[PDB]
Amino acid sequence: TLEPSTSITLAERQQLAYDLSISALLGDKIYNFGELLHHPIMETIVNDSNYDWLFQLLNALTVGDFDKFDSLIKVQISKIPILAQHESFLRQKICLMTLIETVFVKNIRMLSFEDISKATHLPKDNVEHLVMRAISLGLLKGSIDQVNELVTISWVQPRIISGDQITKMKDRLVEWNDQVEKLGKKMEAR
Amino acid sequence: HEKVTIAPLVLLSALDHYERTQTKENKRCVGVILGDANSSTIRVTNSFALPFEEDEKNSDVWFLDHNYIENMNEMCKKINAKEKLIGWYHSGPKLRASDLKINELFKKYTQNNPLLLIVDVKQQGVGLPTDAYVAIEEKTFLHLPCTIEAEEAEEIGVEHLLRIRLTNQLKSLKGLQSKLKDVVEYLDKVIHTILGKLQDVFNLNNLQKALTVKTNDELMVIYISNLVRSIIAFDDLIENKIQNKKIQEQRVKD
Amino acid sequence: NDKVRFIKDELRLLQEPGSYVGEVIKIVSDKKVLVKVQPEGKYIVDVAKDI
Amino acid sequence: KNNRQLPYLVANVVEVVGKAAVVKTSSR
Amino acid sequence: SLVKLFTTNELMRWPIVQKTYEPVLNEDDLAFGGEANKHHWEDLQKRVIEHNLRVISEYYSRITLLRLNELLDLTESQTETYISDLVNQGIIYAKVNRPAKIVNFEKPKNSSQLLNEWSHNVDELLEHIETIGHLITKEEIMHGL
Amino acid sequence: TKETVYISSIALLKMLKHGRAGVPMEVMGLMLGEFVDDYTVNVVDVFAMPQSGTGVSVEAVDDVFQAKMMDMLKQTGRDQMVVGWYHSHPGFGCWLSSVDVNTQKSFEQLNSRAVAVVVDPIQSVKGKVVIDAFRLIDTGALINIQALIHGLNRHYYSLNIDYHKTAKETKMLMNLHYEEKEESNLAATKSMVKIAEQYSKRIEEEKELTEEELKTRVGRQDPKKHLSETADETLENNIVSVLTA
Amino acid sequence: ILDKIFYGVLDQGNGWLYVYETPNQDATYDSALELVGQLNKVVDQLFEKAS
Amino acid sequence: DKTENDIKALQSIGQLIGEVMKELSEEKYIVKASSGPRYIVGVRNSVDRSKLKKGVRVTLDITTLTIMRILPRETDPLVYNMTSFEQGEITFDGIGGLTEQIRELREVIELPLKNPEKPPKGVLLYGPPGTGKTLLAKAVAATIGANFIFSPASGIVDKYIGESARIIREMFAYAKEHEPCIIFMDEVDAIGGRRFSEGTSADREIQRTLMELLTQMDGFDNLGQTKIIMATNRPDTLDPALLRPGRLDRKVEIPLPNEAGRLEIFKIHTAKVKKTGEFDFEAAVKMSDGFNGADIRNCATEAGFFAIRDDRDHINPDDLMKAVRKVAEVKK
Amino acid sequence: KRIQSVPLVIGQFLEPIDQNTGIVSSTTGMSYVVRILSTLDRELLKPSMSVALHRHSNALVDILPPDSDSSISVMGENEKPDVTYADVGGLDMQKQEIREAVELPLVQPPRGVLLYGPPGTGKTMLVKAVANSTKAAFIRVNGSEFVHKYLGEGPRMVRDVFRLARENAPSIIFIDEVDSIATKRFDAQTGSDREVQRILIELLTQMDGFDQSTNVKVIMATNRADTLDPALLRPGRLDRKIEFPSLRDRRERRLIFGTIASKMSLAPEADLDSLIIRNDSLSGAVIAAIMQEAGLRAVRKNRYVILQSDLEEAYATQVKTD
Repeated sequence: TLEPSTSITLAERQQLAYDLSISALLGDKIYNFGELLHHPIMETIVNDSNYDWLFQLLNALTVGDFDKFDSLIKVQISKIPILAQHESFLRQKICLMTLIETVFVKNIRMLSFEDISKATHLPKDNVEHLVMRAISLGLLKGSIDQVNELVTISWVQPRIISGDQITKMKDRLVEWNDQVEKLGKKMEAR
Repeated sequence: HEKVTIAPLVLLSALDHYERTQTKENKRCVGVILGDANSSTIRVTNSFALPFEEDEKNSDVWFLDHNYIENMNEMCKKINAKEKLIGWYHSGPKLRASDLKINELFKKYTQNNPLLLIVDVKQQGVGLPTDAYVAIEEKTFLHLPCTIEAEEAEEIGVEHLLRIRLTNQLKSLKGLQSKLKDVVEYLDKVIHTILGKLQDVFNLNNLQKALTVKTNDELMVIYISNLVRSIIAFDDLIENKIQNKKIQEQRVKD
Repeated sequence: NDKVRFIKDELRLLQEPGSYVGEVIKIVSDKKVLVKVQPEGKYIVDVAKDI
Repeated sequence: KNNRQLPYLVANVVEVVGKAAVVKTSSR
Repeated sequence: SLVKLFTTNELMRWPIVQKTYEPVLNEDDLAFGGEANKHHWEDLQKRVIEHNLRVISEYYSRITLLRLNELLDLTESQTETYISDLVNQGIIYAKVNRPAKIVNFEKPKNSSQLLNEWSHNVDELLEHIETIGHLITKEEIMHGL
Repeated sequence: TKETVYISSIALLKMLKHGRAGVPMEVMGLMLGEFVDDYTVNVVDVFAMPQSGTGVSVEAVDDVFQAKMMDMLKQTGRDQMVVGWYHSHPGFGCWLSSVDVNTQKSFEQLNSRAVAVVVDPIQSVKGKVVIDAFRLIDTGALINIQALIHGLNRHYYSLNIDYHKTAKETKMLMNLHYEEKEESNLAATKSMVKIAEQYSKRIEEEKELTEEELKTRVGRQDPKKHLSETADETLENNIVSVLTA
Repeated sequence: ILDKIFYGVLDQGNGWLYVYETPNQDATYDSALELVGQLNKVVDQLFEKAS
Repeated sequence: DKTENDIKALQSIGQLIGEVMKELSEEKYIVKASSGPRYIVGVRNSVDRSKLKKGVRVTLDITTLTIMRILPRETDPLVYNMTSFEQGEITFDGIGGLTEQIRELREVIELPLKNPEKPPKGVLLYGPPGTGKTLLAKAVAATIGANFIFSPASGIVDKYIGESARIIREMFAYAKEHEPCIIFMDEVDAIGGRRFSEGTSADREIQRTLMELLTQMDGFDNLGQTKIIMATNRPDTLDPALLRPGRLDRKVEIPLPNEAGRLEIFKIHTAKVKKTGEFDFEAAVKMSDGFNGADIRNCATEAGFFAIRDDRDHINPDDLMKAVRKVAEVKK
Repeated sequence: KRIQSVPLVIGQFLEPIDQNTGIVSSTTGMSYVVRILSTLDRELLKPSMSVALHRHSNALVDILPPDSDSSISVMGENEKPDVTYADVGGLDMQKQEIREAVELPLVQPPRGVLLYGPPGTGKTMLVKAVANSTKAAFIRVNGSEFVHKYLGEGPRMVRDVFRLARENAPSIIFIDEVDSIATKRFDAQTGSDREVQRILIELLTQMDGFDQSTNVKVIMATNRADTLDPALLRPGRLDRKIEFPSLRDRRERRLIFGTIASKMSLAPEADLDSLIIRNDSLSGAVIAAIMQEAGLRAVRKNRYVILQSDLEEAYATQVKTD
């Protein structure tokens, strides 16, 4: 809303965008992961102080190492300790998105369960929850084959990223396409 | 939202306008478009060339009068009340930001935010030679899809024109072609959000499941009619010449 | 084509003003047959050239 | 333009939604 | 929050939440006659378990009776009951296999599915190719440049 | 006598649209075109006179609005000859009005010649067109001749209509029926939803035929007729779906 | 189950009621074989009828 | 703009009407033209082939000859042949002194509506009208919430078949659509009751009506919230088969106001007219002998003359006992 | 194909002149040489039909599968009636008697059956209950449906609905107090009496003039069989005479009582086996009435529990309505 307009001050800018970036963590969220960080809140905010963290939290939004942060933690963040949870939520979800984004590409779903889920480097008995929680994460679709140790999954995993299925895209999309013409040769032609 | 009908009657004369105006790529023949704009579907009844001037040597520089429409609508009204201004057209095929300005003129003249109309005066590629836009906001403008109505009255004289499956395939490439590039475009154009917006639905493929069998199972019966499809042939034309020739090849009396 | 034309042929016939069934009341030497149309009243009217 | 003829067939209203009316003519 | 706890319901929670809440919370003779809290607790026992099944329900294609009893914190029969309950309630799907000690959670998979699933797979592209498409050319042109 | 009328289908449909809705009234107004040498009745355009609450008349013609338009049309670059008269004649093959004639007749004055276009907007809608243009008199003829000099020319006396547009709008027309891919395969790959019917439809075919074949034991319904036309309609529609899978 | 009043089957070695469920298919070839029966007959007759 | 609207409204044109003579298929309609003969017609648009049914009022096309709109029906002069009024003028009490039918009816009429646990089949008013009798029917209607629908007798049988039913079945149709609806069938020996010889006077048209209600009442048409107040002065002039349950659940005597019945009705029906305390309250009531609820009001109104005549808007004893005598002079 | 199209008009097919030709009717009464379906042929062509006509091309577009509801004044239509029998308790023998009359002979011959007694009494319930159980397309009539003053339409659907019923065969034919149409002119009776002449004799002509294959029974509500004629009663036609008793043996009441108070919220005072002695020799309807008369009275007393009093209210008030 300010984006087009409204000249401001930095103490305004960062502190708000701090408080913003704070409120990201007092969001936390449907993750996020990545965000408006791209937008000129950064340098500007991060830089330093908690912005260091705040930025390193973007790292935590990727890294998801407790003690790359639970080291960092002072009161203000530990003031809401639930990021330790939220990071577990992160580490799951963080690991998840790409897994969801990438690992299967080949109609990505299964991710099922355990080692795959512990590939989040968050463990099986938490898989028994964090993984188990789905939209009890707020997100995951699908269900569980516990026996076979298999998630059923479906979407509600969006993202802003790029770079990848770009490639994979046209391949199949050329593939049928090509192999069309085989058929697509004479059908109406002949 | 209010996505709209299209009047071919428009479309036709529209190019006549373009034709009449001898508008060229330098130019876009512009004009009213008519209908009634209330519903979540808007109709295009008609449309009217607005005698106009366009200069993109200076973008905002261009000339038009409303007062056509003024006298126009009167008659239009006097012609029909249902004319009520839905928006306007131009040639196009594409936008030029001055459109925005131009758009807003009609805002005075329209109920809703009025309706832009692009036309491809060369009708070049595909479905529609046409786009219809409504402004927006970080501005917005947008294309809601649109299409023809009946207008069978149209469709009939239409019928006097013209005169199975492989096509259906054929577009298969098309979007994909651009698509990947369109990334690589924007990728290496800006090397936006909407691309990722696309990215998700992508996995919506390799999706296929033994539900595949159903297909197979289904396809079976599809073929069962086979022995029947030509069975009647199998039986029908074969035993047909045996009753006409024996009659005939032997007819042959005197 | 047998059908085709033939099929097409009917469409012609499928376009009619109509054929009035009518009640001939009589003729005169006028060669206008004096006829009451079934719902209508009488009309003394020429015939088909073949009748 | 519009007005008038001597006379019209008249008709009798039913509905007067709020803008709606049906009538039935003196030709029924 | 329990009402909220529903969507996430677990029933490792139960004795926890029991322990968690009873200032009046589980502990009500107050405007309710749980003389013991059973008329909450017991009644609520299933209640959570009951609802627990719901989110359980959704979250399972298949599960062991154990993993149930694991999560349910229940004996088989209890489970089985609660199974048979919503079984006999029909309010859920499952599989009873004690011999498996396993609940297939019963996907009713004959909907023929790829009727619509493929129709949706169509719808996908119908959405997708259509949604994804209409902006694309529009996109880089909407910017132009 | 064999005279070449040429219409902008725009103007045609424009009239139709105006005429289709014009019921009851005969729609009225200009007819924009020209005459290229002889025979040649060109139409670029036309338009409604606004409603006549006096109905179609030599009177109800207002040349104000035309000019208004014609100006704005001249402004549009839109300019033609007013070539005649086109109205919407519900259930009328017949002829429009001697009035309409006189109406025109007053007006074809303003030209070398004009038309009065018969339209039954009713009978137009049929999917084929219903229409005519009279201008009842000749020079001689294709040069008809006698009744004029013998006076007392009255009749229907149509002209011979035609029209032209282009392959241009033709596309834009045939554009009727992103697109196909979004529009086609995939957009109606919906079948399986009906497989039951698709079966049952095919299923039902069967019975109809044992029946049909039986009569073999006259005229149509014939034992070996609807058979194919029946079991042949469910054959294809059932194969197209395979393209998706 | 023996009366198909229910859908399931017995495990002996297991000692269980094994899973089972209701439907089979739609009568189609059923519907079909009728004709598949029907045709030749009249036709063979016809085929004969020519000979 | 206003005139412009009119100026525009003139663009707008009239739209043919039909009520579907039937639905062949979802689209396929026989709608005999509400102006004319039968036609094979389809839907058009904004068309619910669902709602579309035989008899369904629809706007039809001059050219396409199909639906130009689906229309809410009025099949019957709902205020004329039928006569419909939402509830009733007064509640039970004003005609109090008829109180016997004040309460008892409500518990057999208004309550079993709100107490669906039979529904009342019918309720048969009889006794002298306008004792509050006239008002009793509306007293029933007022308290319920239903639309009181007055049904006169003779006019419902036209000389034709089912016009009665048609008139009546719209009393079924509109009202059961418009329910809650009080139906009130006025003093019906004409189209109902025991007819002439029970032969054919057009009695067979009358028997029809008699049977129409029978086929509505002893037929499975219920009164869900649409209730039917039967009217007669004397009940025995009617079909005994009608008097049976399944048709009549109630047979309502409506006697005169008693002395106190008057007295109550009096200080209701009279004293509410502007009156003095000098206006002689019971001596009127005493001079009131067998006055109906209106003949009570005559104590007021016949003295409204003498009010007017004594230069009173407020009826005075001088006004009054002249009236009540005047009301008791011509009758008891 | 598209030659065909919807905005058509109605008429009545009269008669072919030849293939794709014939005289028909218009709803304008127009009858002219026109065309028809080249779709149909001969066996395909149907010799009298409500038909589909172009307006201008004015030719037969298609038949209309039979029209029904004209006047006449229609027919009874209860498609799957709502009434199960034994909803007036104790009619089993009689409901069997109907079954014996209809339900069995529908399956297995009487062309008509006579229900005799006050209807609406459960005797009309007899109709629907069996009409429900029979599940043949049900057609009620009133003897009061045809009173229309016309010398005219009348028997047409009485024929055609009857045929429509035999088009619906198995269907049902029923009549409410046919004794209404059973009265005919004994002399020159002027108005209103010439219909039943057509219409009574119609069925007489239709009973006596159609074969015995019973997909359809002609049923008639009778409290009064007198204005009928034995032409109806002619055997093979109206064979069965079923009499609504009432009357009542106690098992019936026991079943009647065990019918309504079954669904009727009662007060414990309410005692049907008290009434089984109280109630003897009455009419099941009234009995059923007394049942729900008490069904009303407690509700009229706002008693959500219907007493024996409420019953005795109903009962003793209705022991003699006098």
